Amino acid sequence: VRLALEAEKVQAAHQWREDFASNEVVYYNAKDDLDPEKEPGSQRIKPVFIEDANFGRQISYQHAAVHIPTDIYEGSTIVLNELNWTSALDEVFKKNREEDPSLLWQVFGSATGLARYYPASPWVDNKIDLYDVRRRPWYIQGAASPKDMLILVDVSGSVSGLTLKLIRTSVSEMLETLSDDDFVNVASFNSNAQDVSCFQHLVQANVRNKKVLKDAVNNITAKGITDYKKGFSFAFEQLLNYNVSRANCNKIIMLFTDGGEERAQEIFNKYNKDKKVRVFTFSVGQHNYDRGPIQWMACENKGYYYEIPSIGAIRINTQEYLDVLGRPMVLAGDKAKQVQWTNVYLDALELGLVITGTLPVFNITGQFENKTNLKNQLILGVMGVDVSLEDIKRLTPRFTLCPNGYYFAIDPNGYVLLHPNLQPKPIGVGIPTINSQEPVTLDFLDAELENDIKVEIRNKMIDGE
Amino acid sequence: SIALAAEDPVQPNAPRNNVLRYFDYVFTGVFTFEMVIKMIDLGLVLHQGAYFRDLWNILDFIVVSGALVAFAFTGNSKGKDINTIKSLRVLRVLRPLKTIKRLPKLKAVFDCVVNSLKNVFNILIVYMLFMFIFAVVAVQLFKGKFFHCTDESKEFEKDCRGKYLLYEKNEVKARDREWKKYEFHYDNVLWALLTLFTVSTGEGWPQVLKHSVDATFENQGPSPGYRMEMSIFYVVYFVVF
Amino acid sequence: MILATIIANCIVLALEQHLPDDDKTPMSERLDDTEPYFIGIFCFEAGIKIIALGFSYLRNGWNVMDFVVVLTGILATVGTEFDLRTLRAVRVLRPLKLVSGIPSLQVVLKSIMKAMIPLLQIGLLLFFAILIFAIIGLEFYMGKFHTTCFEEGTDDIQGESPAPCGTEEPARTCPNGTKCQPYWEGPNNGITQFDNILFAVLTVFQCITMEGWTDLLYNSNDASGNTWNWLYFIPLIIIGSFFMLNLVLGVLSGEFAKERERVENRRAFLKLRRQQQIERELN
Amino acid sequence: LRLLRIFKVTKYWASLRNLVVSLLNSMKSIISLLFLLFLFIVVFALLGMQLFGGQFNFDEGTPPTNFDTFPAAIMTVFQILTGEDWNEVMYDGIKSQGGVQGGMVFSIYFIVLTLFGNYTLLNVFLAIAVDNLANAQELTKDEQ
Amino acid sequence: YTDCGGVSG
Amino acid sequence: TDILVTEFGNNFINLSFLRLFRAARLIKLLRQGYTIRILLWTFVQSFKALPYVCLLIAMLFFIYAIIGMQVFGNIGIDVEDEDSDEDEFQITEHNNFRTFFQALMLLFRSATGEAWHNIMLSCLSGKPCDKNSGILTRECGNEF
Ligand SMILES: CCCCCCCCCCCCCCCCCC(=O)OC[C@H](COP(=O)(O)OCCN)OC(=O)CCCCCCCCCCCCCCCCC
Ligand SMILES: *[C@@H]1O[C@H](CO)[C@@H](O[C@@H]2O[C@H](CO)[C@@H](O[C@@H]3O[C@H](CO)[C@@H](O)[C@H](O)[C@H]3NC(C)=O)[C@H](O)[C@H]2NC(C)=O)[C@H](O)[C@H]1NC(C)=O
Ligand SMILES: CCCCCCCCCC(=O)OC[C@H](COP(=O)([O-])OC[C@H](N)C(=O)O)OC(=O)CCCCCCCCC
Ligand SMILES: CC(C)CCC[C@@H](C)[C@H]1CC[C@H]2[C@@H]3CC=C4C[C@@H](OC(=O)CCC(=O)O)CC[C@]4(C)[C@H]3CC[C@]12C
Ligand SMILES: CC(C)CCC[C@@H](C)[C@H]1CC[C@H]2[C@@H]3CC=C4C[C@@H](OC(=O)CCC(=O)O)CC[C@]4(C)[C@H]3CC[C@]12C
Ligand SMILES: *[C@@H]1O[C@H](CO)[C@@H](O[C@@H]2O[C@H](CO)[C@@H](O)[C@H](O)[C@H]2NC(C)=O)[C@H](O)[C@H]1NC(C)=O
Ligand SMILES: CC(C)CCC[C@@H](C)[C@H]1CC[C@H]2[C@@H]3CC=C4C[C@@H](O)CC[C@]4(C)[C@H]3CC[C@]12C
Ligand SMILES: CC(C)CCC[C@@H](C)[C@H]1CC[C@H]2[C@@H]3CC=C4C[C@@H](O)CC[C@]4(C)[C@H]3CC[C@]12C
Ligand SMILES: CC(C)CCC[C@@H](C)[C@H]1CC[C@H]2[C@@H]3CC=C4C[C@@H](O)CC[C@]4(C)[C@H]3CC[C@]12C
Ligand SMILES: CC(C)CCC[C@@H](C)[C@H]1CC[C@H]2[C@@H]3CC=C4C[C@@H](O)CC[C@]4(C)[C@H]3CC[C@]12C
Ligand SMILES: *[C@@H]1O[C@H](CO)[C@@H](O)[C@H](O)[C@H]1NC(C)=O
Ligand SMILES: [Ca+2]
Ligand SMILES: [Ca+2]
Repeated sequence: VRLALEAEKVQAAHQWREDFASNEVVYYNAKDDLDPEKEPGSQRIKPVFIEDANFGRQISYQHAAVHIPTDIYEGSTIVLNELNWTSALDEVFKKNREEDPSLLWQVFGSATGLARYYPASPWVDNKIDLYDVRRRPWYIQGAASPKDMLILVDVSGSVSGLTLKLIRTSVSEMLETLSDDDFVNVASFNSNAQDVSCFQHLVQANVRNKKVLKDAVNNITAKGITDYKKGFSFAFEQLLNYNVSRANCNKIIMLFTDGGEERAQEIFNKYNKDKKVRVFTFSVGQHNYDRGPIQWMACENKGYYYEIPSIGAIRINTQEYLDVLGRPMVLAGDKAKQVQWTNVYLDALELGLVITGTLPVFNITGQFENKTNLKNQLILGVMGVDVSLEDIKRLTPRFTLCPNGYYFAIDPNGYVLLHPNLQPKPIGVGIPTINSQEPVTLDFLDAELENDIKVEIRNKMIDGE
Repeated sequence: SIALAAEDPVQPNAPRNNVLRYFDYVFTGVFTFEMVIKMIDLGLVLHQGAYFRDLWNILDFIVVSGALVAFAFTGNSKGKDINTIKSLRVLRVLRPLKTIKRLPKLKAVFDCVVNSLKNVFNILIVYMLFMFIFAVVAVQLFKGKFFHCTDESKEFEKDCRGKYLLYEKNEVKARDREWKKYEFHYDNVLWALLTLFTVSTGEGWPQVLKHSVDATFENQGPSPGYRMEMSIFYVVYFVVF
Repeated sequence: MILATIIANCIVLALEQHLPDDDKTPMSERLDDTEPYFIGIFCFEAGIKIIALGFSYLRNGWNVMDFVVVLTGILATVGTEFDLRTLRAVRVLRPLKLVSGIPSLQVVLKSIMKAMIPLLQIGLLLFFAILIFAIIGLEFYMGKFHTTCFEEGTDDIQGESPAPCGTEEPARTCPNGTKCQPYWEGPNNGITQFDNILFAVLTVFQCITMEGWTDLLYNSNDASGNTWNWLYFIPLIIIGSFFMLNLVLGVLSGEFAKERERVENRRAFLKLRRQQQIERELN
Repeated sequence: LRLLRIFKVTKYWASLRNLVVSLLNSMKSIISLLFLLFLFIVVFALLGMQLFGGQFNFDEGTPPTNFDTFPAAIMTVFQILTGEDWNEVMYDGIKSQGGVQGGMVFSIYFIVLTLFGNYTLLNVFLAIAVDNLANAQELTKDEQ
Repeated sequence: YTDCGGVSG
Repeated sequence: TDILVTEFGNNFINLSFLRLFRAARLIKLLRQGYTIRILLWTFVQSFKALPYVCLLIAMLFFIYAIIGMQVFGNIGIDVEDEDSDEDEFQITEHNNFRTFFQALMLLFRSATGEAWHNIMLSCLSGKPCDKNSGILTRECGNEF
């Protein structure tokens, strides 16, 4: 809470400089060689790391470290400005660490890609870094609300070749940005729509349903003549099925195609006339088709338009839609600022099993005076603090109990926060094929022998009794 | 001539070059004697049939004087200037040409080649004028538009800094972004003339066509299929020249 | 009107876009239904000409071309049995009906072809040279390009740019962690090789066109050393590309010289010279 | 182009003027030749569209020298006629219908195209050059 | 919802 | 002789040039092509008549090969880049200037007109030198 308040105020007080002298922003960059013996506006810090058995790594309490992924340049005017204004977060980092000496990490994900964590430690050691703070599960949890996503893949003849491979990879990467609270189904349509996999209505994005969808997408072949009015009339109908369980909010449609001629006004006027379903249109591949109807489709219905001409753009274009989804919660005001705890997952910096509390940081530039609200509808980032499962285990002593006795905790989804059977290993998703990022989610019924009484007990604990 | 073909370019201190140096001394001495005797007979004071009236004599003088000057410079301290002795060594290649005058039939072929040059001179002037016009037009159309980036996703120069991920088959490699110019461009009249000569010879002109049809604007990265109408320029060039 | 119909049909053919698999643009579906009108107009023209001329229709080659185009089109259109698209390929010849319409283009083609006839004897020489060099290459370079630097532990290509290798000093030795194992696909995905007499002929022709022949020289140098491959490749170029060009130039120059002194050309030149004298005197 | 008037003060004006006059006299016979060449290019482009067409959508991307659209077909046929990198286009065309296994019969298209194009271009342009230059020379000699 | 993207590209 | 060498076995392989004598039976077929034989014989006789015209070209090749040897002879070929940039690194172990025969081969390849511009770009200034040259800086290659 206090970190978010300070970050909001510091952003409110910032001035958008453009001319940066060679030494105006000072930071560590958390990825530089400690012994270079040697930039456009930045001056590096040579810090001192001694040791800390609480982390196992070598850390510095004097300042925070900044991680900037490989793709994003660190000399851009959009990155230098944040590297300047986020420098005020170090004082609050130190204050929190001195008030509670048991704090492990205090990360501030940013909408541009950089992450600032207080204990200055070098990043994880072809060793190329594909880490992006805007795709981690805690950031995704804290940047939007549970979704009802229905990916609509174009499988006509024209998407054959490179376009099909790019579409498959993009769909897989989009599926990777989904939590257990999110429900997703993947459909396809050349001339008549059909479900890509055995699922027919909607499935929650577990680690297994996602693999099923990914395999079914990778089995897709392209043949036929595009018919938008039969694919959208199918997507909107599977978004109306209420016999099954769903997140029941943020009903969004993903259209993966190349380009066309039909805008299908009748289908939208028939199904979505009050505009309760968002539409995101993707123009995948390198071609010269008419990218006109899909932009209008993403404009008339709430949504945004993306272009994926290569493998590099896949990650950013698939991750960007959270920025669009985040507008209602920031417009809600100081009511969406609720701390949410993620599922148990292996820490990126190798602390083992942890859970992160997430608080969104809103844009309050010109809040006092009602002048500017156009760009205030996008989040600045997500704050995050990590608590290790070792702390929760220490809060529950077991040596007064018999060895057969133990403690366990259940979240609403039914996964175990604490359990003796739970181990720091990724969940097995299937038989290993011949020739850490995923959350560790183990159900209560999958950690012990399933019994009739243990299901009723699980339901009662989920209800909160 | 045979000795010039046996030197080792790679290793200056090779055992064969040391031996060939003395052959060079002997040949230079023989040529000095031949030149000095020809000077004695022909003379220097405006005899109107003297040495320096016929071009071949000037060529022989250049060869021998270059040899002697090269021997002179290495007289003391060779490390001061090595390019100087290198160029004078390169000057030795004119020895094969010293047989055109000495073989009457070879001179009768060289004169035929010269007449062939003389007959087509005016058409050559017209050809150069037309190619100059085409080069100027190409400069106007494609001036500064032949800039690209190592990362294709970045259009401008300011964006092409840092590192980008090169997604190769089965391996992902991190490389640097560079704002490079194309190998054959149209920046001034000389570059345009060179590029048009390369196109006329037929080598690599499809790449030039692709670069021309992908040219968007000055100081901006290419966009595929932007201006496909530029193919008419290269069609007309091929039809004409 | 027949010429206008031919031009319109050419435009329609030039306004068609092809998409992979079975995809079709909306405009293509509209364009496809205009074929009945064109084939009906052509059928009407053929019918009226044959009934009025009382077939000498097939005597003229242009009328034969129009007639065969008409029959191919009407057979392709009527009856979708076996889904014949090979009879859709005949439509490319319809642009050539413009020459049939315009006699001047017929005269110009006659002028081109008459001069082009002497080159058949040069083509026979080219074919014989290609055959001899293909036989020699097949006898010497048989199956030598199916051995690359395979991985040590597994039968996988070491890199993404395979090249021929050998198992001795004269050839190209593989790196320390690789070995030469048989049956690599070959250069240019196996299209360029000396395996049959057909691959040999195609390869020799490609070398004759002075395209990619240094790639073959380098591949053969890697496969079996560089000592003797030049004696096969450089004389191939010299005999089949420069000598043949010289023969073609000589024959064409002789044909043009003989053509100039014909009676019609002489009369035209005399007319031009007299007109130029008149213009000088007028000036 | 007005700098070509400087040739008047030299003795080379007669031959150049006669060449220009001969070129302008047989200007219909040059337009007809160019039109027939264009017609043959169009026919071969249409044939290439029918045979290969949209089948050049390989997994690594559609090559720039494709037969998808009519302008692209014309460009590709022109490049084959000039003889530059025609073997690469032949390789792509063979690869489109299978490969070396069951697509080697499509090399006839490229063989015929290049073989006819080289010698037809040579004939069509050398005939023009020789005829006009000979006429210019004869006019110059006769006027002198 | 005026930032739809097409206009800004 | 080829058959006896084959049936002998082992020994020395005696290469395969004897099989060129096997393949050379096609030349006997020229005794029936009266027009073809006359054409070939006339052009060969004309080529033999002019020995010095074919010597001027040899002299040109010799001079340019020597100039290339003395100017671009020490360019290093051992370096291969991560991508190898085939377009610009055209000076390799097959297309170098290191000896007279390799220089002549490069000149002939350029005369045939096959990526000569890439070789010209590769021979420019600023390229790494060879290890045995004696120069420890990237100062090999000229703007010439
Ligand atoms: C219309 C008119 C048509 C006229 C047609 C005229 C055609 C002439 C074309 C040239 C003919 C010779 C072609 C030579 C190709 C050699 C290819 C080769 O691989 O040679 C190397 C090879 C040794 O490699 P290895 O792997 O051990 O054995 C391979 C056998 N499968 O094999 C060897 O050991 C070498 C085999 C001998 C090759 C050359 C024999 C000499 C032929 C000409 C001699 C000229 C005088 C000498 C000049 C050069 C002196 C170095
Ligand atoms: C974004 O970058 C700016 C450049 O570093 C920072 O703005 C500068 O902060 C300096 C703090 O040291 C100021 O220096 C002092 O300011 C006082 C006024 O209070 C003046 O007496 C002096 O200029 C100076 N003296 C002291 C006490 O050191 C700079 O005036 C100020 N201005 C500039 C150069 O832009 C911001 O700090 C930074 N933003 C954030 C949020 O950190
Ligand atoms: C100043 C006057 C210059 C006149 C030059 C000769 C002009 C007449 C020759 C001619 O028109 O024939 C053209 C013929 C077509 O061959 P091509 O189209 O297959 O060329 C392929 C191309 N070069 C490549 O490899 O990429 O073959 C050629 O391309 C000609 C071969 C090169 C020129 C002649 C040999 C010189 C090199 C030994
Ligand atoms: C075609 C006409 C102009 C005559 C041919 C001239 C060249 C092609 C010949 C003539 C003498 C030859 C040279 C004679 C001897 C040698 C030494 C020979 O031995 C070596 O390997 C180098 C010596 C060493 O290792 O010390 C290598 C080839 C070479 C340079 C020869 C290369 C080719 C040369 C220059
Ligand atoms: C022997 C000579 C007389 C024949 C040469 C053929 C020309 C008449 C052809 C060959 C290439 C053609 C061009 C290829 C490409 C284009 C772009 C295209 O125009 C567009 O803007 C299309 C947009 C796109 O394709 O993306 C169609 C016209 C044009 C100039 C074409 C016009 C006709 C051209 C010049
Ligand atoms: C399940 O959903 C389907 C459509 O998603 C609906 O089907 C109805 O089923 C009931 C009885 O099974 C029948 O009245 C009709 O077949 C359907 N109702 C309609 C369309 O009038 C229905 O919402 C759900 N089915 C059930 C079991 O109630
Ligand atoms: C100059 C005249 C004779 C022309 C003939 C040159 C040839 C045939 C002769 C002249 C000088 C000779 C070289 C002289 C010295 C050496 C060093 C020795 O360790 C290897 C042979 C080698 C490299 C000789 C090779 C052959 C050679 C190059
Ligand atoms: C014969 C002499 C006069 C040569 C002059 C004619 C040349 C320079 C002219 C004739 C036709 C011209 C082209 C005609 C149309 C276009 C399309 C335009 O959007 C860009 C320029 C471009 C591509 C022109 C470039 C210059 C051009 C090729
Ligand atoms: C000043 C210029 C002409 C230098 C000479 C360059 C030579 C190598 C160039 C220029 C003229 C060119 C040829 C002229 C004629 C033809 C025939 C035609 O079918 C294709 C183009 C083609 C193949 C050209 C390619 C190679 C060529 C001979
Ligand atoms: C007949 C020839 C020699 C006359 C033409 C001269 C021009 C075109 C050429 C020939 C010699 C060349 C020079 C030779 C050597 C060098 C050294 C190099 O590091 C920079 C360029 C420079 C200085 C060249 C510039 C261009 C140059 C002056
Ligand atoms: C390469 O060969 C040399 C031979 O001595 C050896 O030292 C080196 O270890 C080899 N590399 C491998 C992979 O064995
Ligand atoms: Ca489609
Ligand atoms: Ca080529």
